[PDB]
Amino acid sequence: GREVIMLHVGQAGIQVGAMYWKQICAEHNLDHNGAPIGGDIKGDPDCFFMKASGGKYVPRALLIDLEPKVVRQVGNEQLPSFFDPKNLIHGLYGGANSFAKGYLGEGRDMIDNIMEQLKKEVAKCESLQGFIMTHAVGGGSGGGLGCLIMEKIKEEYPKKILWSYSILPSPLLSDAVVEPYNAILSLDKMIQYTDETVVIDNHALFQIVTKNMGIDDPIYDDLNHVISQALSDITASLRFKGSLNTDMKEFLVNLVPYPRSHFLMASFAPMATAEDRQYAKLTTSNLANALFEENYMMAAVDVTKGTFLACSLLFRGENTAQDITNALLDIKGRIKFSSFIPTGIKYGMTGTAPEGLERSGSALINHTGVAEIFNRILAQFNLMFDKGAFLNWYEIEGMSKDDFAGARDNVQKLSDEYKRDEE
Amino acid sequence: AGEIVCIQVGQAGNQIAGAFWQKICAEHGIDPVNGKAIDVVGDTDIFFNTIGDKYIPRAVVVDLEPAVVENIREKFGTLFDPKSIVSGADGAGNNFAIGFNEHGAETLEKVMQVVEQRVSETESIGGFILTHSCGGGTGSGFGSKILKTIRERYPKVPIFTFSIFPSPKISETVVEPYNAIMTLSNLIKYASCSIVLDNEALFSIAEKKLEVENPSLEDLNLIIAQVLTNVTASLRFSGTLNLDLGKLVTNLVPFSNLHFLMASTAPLVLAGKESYEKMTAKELSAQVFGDEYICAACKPTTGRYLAASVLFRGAVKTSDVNEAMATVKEQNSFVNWIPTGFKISKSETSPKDSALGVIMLGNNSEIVSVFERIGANFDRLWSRKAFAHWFTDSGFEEKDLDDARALVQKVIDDYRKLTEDA
Ligand SMILES: Nc1nc2c(ncn2[C@@H]2O[C@H](COP(=O)(O)OP(=O)(O)OP(=O)(O)O)[C@@H](O)[C@H]2O)c(=O)[nH]1
Ligand SMILES: Nc1nc2c(ncn2[C@@H]2O[C@H](COP(=O)(O)OP(=O)(O)OP(=O)(O)O)[C@@H](O)[C@H]2O)c(=O)[nH]1
Repeated sequence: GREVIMLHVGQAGIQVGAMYWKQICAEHNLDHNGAPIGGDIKGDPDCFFMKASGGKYVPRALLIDLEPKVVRQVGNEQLPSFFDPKNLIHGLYGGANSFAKGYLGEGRDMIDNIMEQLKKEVAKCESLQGFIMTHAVGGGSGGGLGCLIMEKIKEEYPKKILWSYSILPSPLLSDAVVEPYNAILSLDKMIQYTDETVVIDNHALFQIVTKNMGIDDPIYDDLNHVISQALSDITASLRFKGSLNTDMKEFLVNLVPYPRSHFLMASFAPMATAEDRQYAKLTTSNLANALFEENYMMAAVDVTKGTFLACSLLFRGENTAQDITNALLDIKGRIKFSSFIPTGIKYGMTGTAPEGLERSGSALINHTGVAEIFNRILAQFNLMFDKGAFLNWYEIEGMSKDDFAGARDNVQKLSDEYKRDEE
Repeated sequence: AGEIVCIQVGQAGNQIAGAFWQKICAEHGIDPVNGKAIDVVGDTDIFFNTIGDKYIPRAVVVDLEPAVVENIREKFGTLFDPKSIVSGADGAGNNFAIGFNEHGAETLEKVMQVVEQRVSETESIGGFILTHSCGGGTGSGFGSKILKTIRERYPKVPIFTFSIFPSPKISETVVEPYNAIMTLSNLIKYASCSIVLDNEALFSIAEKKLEVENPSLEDLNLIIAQVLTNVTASLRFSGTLNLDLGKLVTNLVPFSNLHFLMASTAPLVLAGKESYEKMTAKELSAQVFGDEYICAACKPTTGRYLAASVLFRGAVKTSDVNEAMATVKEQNSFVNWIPTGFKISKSETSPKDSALGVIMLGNNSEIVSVFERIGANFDRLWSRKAFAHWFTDSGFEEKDLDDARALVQKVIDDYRKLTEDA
């Protein structure tokens, strides 16, 4: 099998997913509505879709939310009839920017239907490789159900690999004053339960849309174009035959040198185009360089200053192996790698391309600068927690100060662990 | 899916809500009264039920007044469904305690049956909105037993209230303090949030900016209606931030017991439509955050904000908004360094009668000056007669007023402390 099941939780999770699924469909030449096959199917659709006897390919995905709106509009209007209608799951009341509801309040009841329906979905796989969850970190259902679901997955499926792809609370575009509280609670849960996770910061994403794409006044819908394309390259290696990353099991060997230091930053390039110029800079070396520059990094961290713990560059399309190899000579030595990790830059290439681009690529970077992101969130957490602001919106559902303190300390230890590798 | 049941209590509740309902009908393309679907837009379902070829305001109408509120029968007619209008055997005076005595239970249950129906027809309750005056036998005398009973039966459902405080003028019944403080007690104790609208502010705005020679009660109601309509708009027309009623409560109230909010709106336009309404984002922001337009009469330019949010309604340039809001942040300041304390959102639907409008809500510690005035009425009454002398038979016992003032003082004192500590 080597099948993968995707969970999308909360609004941001579901909308980013909806875009992912439109794009993955295009890559396989499978039609958006009704999931038909345009005669000639490309790649290996089995990684993400189930094959009906009527020829319909059904995306293996669950859209989950506490608020019965986003689930309804994607499953019935944006991609009508694409998703399996029994894998659309929703509650009746939303949370309200409160981790506590999604994790301990409404959501703790709903979790029995979530897990039963997942059980029905994994049971359809010839052999399941893992789960990939897409969610907002600092929201209500995103954070809360996301973390509840993750805990239950690890307990129920201990030997499958659990990845999460998640969106961090930049103060620049926020729907919640308490977002940092939800973030540190969610990050705590992830440290204890995921096997690998990719961190996208809306702050960075905003910078990219604003300056690389030339789009004034970014709205969430633009930020999600960048996300969707990046996410599409990350899982591309599981969709097309290729080298380097070819299985979730390899991802956990190459990109996570320590069981507790699995937070990855990601880059993606070319960021589609300016609608002028060219669709892509074709010089192999410009693409290779781009993946290590600050303008293509969705973390808002200059990776120049810090230590790389792992790096994996997946190239797609027309790039020649020898040119990439030559391009890497001017990258190693601009950047430093950990003395305790013999691994250098791993790279390879899958001979397909996103629709419309000659060549493109992405990179998963495990790097000490991730700590800066955690440290910004923790600083906000500390100013608010220390005066007791908004704690009543959590205690009212059962989450006392002791859990907040626990989460704070575990996230701080994570940050300290990464800081040591800078020496 | 997050729908809102609206409760209107007492004379003030009904006149104000009436104005609200007409305006909200206009914005969503529903003809008032003959609620036909004249190109209906927006998330209509939050405030109107839909039967088919009809749109019914999801409202509960409450009046202890004897007989019926023909004031609705004649002024709105088919706008409101008659099964939702509740009254009892007789009325009440200007005394809170009458709303709370003489078998008021008959109407409290009838009101609750109606509430149960507006709740049960709804897939999911996203909250209640309750509009009422604080100065009389029904507005608060009955309105506060409603507020209490609602939280008893729907404990997790947020109640957002709008309430009118009487003019400091003593032209009204002089038992007002006894009402006002018992009213605050229950608002502090049970509401999730409340907007404090002070008739003094509405009045001085009407005199100074809307050019009204001698503002009548019916003119003040329009300022209120414009504030209610615009404040509620973020819940009806989706914009750049995904806000709803529960989320507004969370973003503006960091502590229990400090949930009294100020409100301000601009341009403020009365039905006469005397002037052409076009402003830049910069002019509009400077006015909404000035003292001139604050409906609580509190001068929140000299104190400090604890949390706040601004919605722009209409087509406004993002560049201009950010410069305008930068100017604001330098003109005033915010408490405990809540790093996320100030939010800006936009939504494209133009509020009618204006090119661009702005709503500002805030939790600001100068709001206690309203509470200082109410307390002052008590301190004068009790320094002269510390006996609750209007309550010697069917009124409240001193212990009830003990409770009420204790709670009010905690509100005043906690605001003061938090501001000074930052
Ligand atoms: N990149 C991106 N970020 C988003 C998007 N939507 C929301 N965010 C961010 O996510 C935070 C909360 O996101 P939500 O998706 O609303 O979380 P939620 O679970 O739906 O929150 P609830 O509605 O209370 O359950 C926001 O404050 C933003 O920081 C989106 O579409 N794209
Ligand atoms: N801003 C505003 N103030 C109002 C309005 N209606 C009444 N008031 C003031 O509010 C107080 C009366 O409040 P209510 O509780 O509604 O009076 P009531 O209890 O209904 O009085 P009765 O009809 O005699 O039973 C007085 O001080 C009025 O000045 C209104 O629509 N808007």
